[PDB]
Amino acid sequence: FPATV
Amino acid sequence: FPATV
Amino acid sequence: GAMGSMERASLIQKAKLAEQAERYEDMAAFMKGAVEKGEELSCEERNLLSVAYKNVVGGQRAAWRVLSSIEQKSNEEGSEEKGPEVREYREKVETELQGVCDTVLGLLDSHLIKEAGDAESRVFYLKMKGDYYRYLAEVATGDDKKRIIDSARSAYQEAMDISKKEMPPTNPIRLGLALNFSVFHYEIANSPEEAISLAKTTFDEAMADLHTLSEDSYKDSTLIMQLLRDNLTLWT
Amino acid sequence: GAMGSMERASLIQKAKLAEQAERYEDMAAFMKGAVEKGEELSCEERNLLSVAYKNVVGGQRAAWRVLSSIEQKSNEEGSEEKGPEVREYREKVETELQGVCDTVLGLLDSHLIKEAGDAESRVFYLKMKGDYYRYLAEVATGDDKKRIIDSARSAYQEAMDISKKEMPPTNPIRLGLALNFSVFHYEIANSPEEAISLAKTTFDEAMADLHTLSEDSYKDSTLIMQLLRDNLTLWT
Ligand SMILES: COC[C@H]1CC[C@@H]2/C1=C\[C@]1(C)C(=C([C@H](C)CNC(C)=O)C[C@@H]1O)[C@@H](O)[C@H](O)[C@@H]2C
Ligand SMILES: COC[C@H]1CC[C@@H]2/C1=C\[C@]1(C)C(=C([C@H](C)CNC(C)=O)C[C@@H]1O)[C@@H](O)[C@H](O)[C@@H]2C
Ligand SMILES: [Mg+2]
Ligand SMILES: [Mg+2]
Ligand SMILES: [Mg+2]
Ligand SMILES: [Mg+2]
Ligand SMILES: [Mg+2]
Ligand SMILES: [Mg+2]
Repeated sequence: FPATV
Repeated sequence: FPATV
Repeated sequence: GAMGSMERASLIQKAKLAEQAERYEDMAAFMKGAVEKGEELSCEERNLLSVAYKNVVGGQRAAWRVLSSIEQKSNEEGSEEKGPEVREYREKVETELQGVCDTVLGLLDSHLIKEAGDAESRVFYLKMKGDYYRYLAEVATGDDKKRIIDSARSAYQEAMDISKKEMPPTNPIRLGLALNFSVFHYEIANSPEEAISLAKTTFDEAMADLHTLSEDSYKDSTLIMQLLRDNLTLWT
Repeated sequence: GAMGSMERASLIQKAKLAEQAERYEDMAAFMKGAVEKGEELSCEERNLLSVAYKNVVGGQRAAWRVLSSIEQKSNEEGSEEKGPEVREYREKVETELQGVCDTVLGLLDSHLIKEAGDAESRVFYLKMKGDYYRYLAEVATGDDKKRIIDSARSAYQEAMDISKKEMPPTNPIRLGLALNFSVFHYEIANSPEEAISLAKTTFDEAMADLHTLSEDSYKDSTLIMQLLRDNLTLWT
């Protein structure tokens, strides 16, 4: 999965 | 802490 | 609710203790109670709220993904029909996840967003609103799937518009908003080109604003910038 | 209870799904429901029950330890009195932990232990009984602290007596029982010499029985043997 914050 | 199972 | 009898300061104190103890459900319940006292949240308190619910729904999402993958394999050609249990338990986790998202969206709508006038709170809350509609979208299938996606897009877009007018390009909230909206485009809206364009523009404009920052402001910022780069590397 | 309408096989199936998803509270609730169907548990089902509750109470214990350490520092000389919140929240976690231990001890008493006649189930359940009284002892202070400690000791001792009569020295349940009883002696009963003696005797007697095992039985066994050695290295 791509990174989120 | 010591190990338990 | 069940936090109605506890002092606001005590709820904040206990939210910080729960965080230290990695008790994120408790954290979230304390922060919900604090929001329900009706006063605006400070900058640090906003971070407690977002961390709490991010970790709760993050665990639910990770579990949902495990179960959905089992469910999909269970529905392949040549798979033994193992009964309704995998679907049922996936649905159980899904309904609980939806419940938490609805709770967060309800706090933002009653009445965090309407009372947030400073850019750093208004963008923060609208980013959360986009995030929790995005999590709803990750599990959505019925008639309102497109409306859930558009609700996420609309919140992110309002946050984006404010952030570009009112914040520097290196502002961590602006950067994190762009990071997540870019992921929304890639993973939810079937718009990889928009996702890539947004991540690259955001990164480049932040690079060019680093020179204005102190050493510490040069930290969460380059931190999020590295996440933008990580995503671009995954995507290209 | 709330699992009363679900098939036993479905509860077992969902316990395995919850484990895969790292949803240990759910796991534990499914396995409690399975136990409450009133049939004995198989070997694999016993492992599901113990894993579920071990992980639930393990997280509660880790949190309790964080909060208790904060509480103790908060009660040092020169510490600002920060109010009742740390004690309150430690008590909240403690009461929840006690609740889970009481639930497990209730399942063992109604009616897992009384119906367990084979050594591998009887020792397994008595070990769990010792373990959950040990966790109660870790947080106990009042008039019944000594009784809680003796309840743990008594369960472990009955398990030890059966295990030595009925199981080989390399049996993983026998080994894990000895590991945990040794920790009970060191950490709970203020008996480090007994803890060390038990761990060393157990290790040596298992070493001398390895030659009888197949390659696979030579696995969880040497696994637990390494934990005995780890503890001895910590202790000497
Ligand atoms: C609603 O969106 C909240 C997002 C926006 C970006 C960032 C956000 C969340 C938190 C509270 C913050 C993070 C920074 C990146 C943490 N740093 C490190 C690890 O070194 C991660 C936390 O989850 C904050 O510290 C950061 O200032 C801001 C608020
Ligand atoms: C009530 O006490 C249960 C204890 C007794 C020793 C051991 C126990 C628990 C479980 C189910 C088992 C473990 C072994 C060591 C796991 N192996 C690995 C990681 O390589 C750890 C699990 O927590 C089992 O597999 C093992 O067979 C037995 C049952
Ligand atoms: Mg008040
Ligand atoms: Mg559903
Ligand atoms: Mg643009
Ligand atoms: Mg039936
Ligand atoms: Mg108490
Ligand atoms: Mg002896």
